[PDB]
Amino acid sequence: PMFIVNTNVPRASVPDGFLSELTQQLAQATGKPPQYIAVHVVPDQLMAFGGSSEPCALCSLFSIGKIGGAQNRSYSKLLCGLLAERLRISPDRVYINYYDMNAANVGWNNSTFA
Amino acid sequence: PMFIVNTNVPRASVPDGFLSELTQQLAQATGKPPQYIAVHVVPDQLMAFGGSSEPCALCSLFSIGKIGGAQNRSYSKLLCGLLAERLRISPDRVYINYYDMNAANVGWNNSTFA
Amino acid sequence: PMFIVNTNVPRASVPDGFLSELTQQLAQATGKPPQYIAVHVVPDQLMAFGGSSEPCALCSLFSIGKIGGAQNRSYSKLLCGLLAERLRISPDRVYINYYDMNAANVGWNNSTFA
Repeated sequence: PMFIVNTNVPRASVPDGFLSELTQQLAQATGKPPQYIAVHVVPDQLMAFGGSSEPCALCSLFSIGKIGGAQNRSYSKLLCGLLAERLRISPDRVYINYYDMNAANVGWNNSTFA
Repeated sequence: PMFIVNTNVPRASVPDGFLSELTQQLAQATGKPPQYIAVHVVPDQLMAFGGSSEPCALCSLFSIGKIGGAQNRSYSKLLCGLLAERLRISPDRVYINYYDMNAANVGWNNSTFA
Repeated sequence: PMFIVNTNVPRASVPDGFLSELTQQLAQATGKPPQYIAVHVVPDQLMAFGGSSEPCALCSLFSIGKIGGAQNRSYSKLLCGLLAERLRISPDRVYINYYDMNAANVGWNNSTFA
């Protein structure tokens, strides 16, 4: 799985340990081993949410399966919880685009996951 | 909706009020309230278009519906127009990826839009 | 085609000529004219792969067609090879999301490719 968070929160406001916490919690949420979880945080971004510049986040979660209505609600509760607790972003200023990737459409290690 | 613009144009060349203009024009174009429009501008990027490092942009527009053949032509005229007028990027050096997101695949406020 | 590479490798470790090499190699691999190939490299990123902050890359390849099982395996060998040779990133620390874009969902030059 691959999780990306783009935010206007400054780099100094991203706590130590955050990439590991994301890795750990996404391994548990997705059921996939942490060795397969990739995380990316992009602070200090020029962005607006609903016409204003209070803390916000625009995010992506890609997974080969483990994507669906109930699962995505669960992911959103987890991820908005983490962004609120750790980056002080209001859950109503977070968007997460979920993608169910076909194994043949994910490259890794000179091949794909097909 | 979520609009992202990645460009090699420098930060100083992004006019004050550009995010607000994108928010307002996208609210009008998509018919969605401005409260639900998110915009993200990423200047100073290491990118090339056709092998050239002249000004260019690589963009994304995500919407839950309001995506289709004719609507995307209209969005492209609008957004290439704004990038030309405000960032001096030639329309033929802009790509915009359009995505028609399923409501169940968009997280927000600890849940999804489903 | 549009190729994006996000990496924790520092900017100084991205060799001169890299965007041109990516453009040229992707033109040959995809069969598309180099005029239509866009490339974007984002170094210095805060990211982890498998919980580790050793060199890694999270990438995207978009194309209108020329995406599929065998083609994507071939792209992955090419792109992992270039990232290993030029950025010293292990192929097993690269993820590439492949996207087969509908021509109607790609804006360019004030319209779409439909």
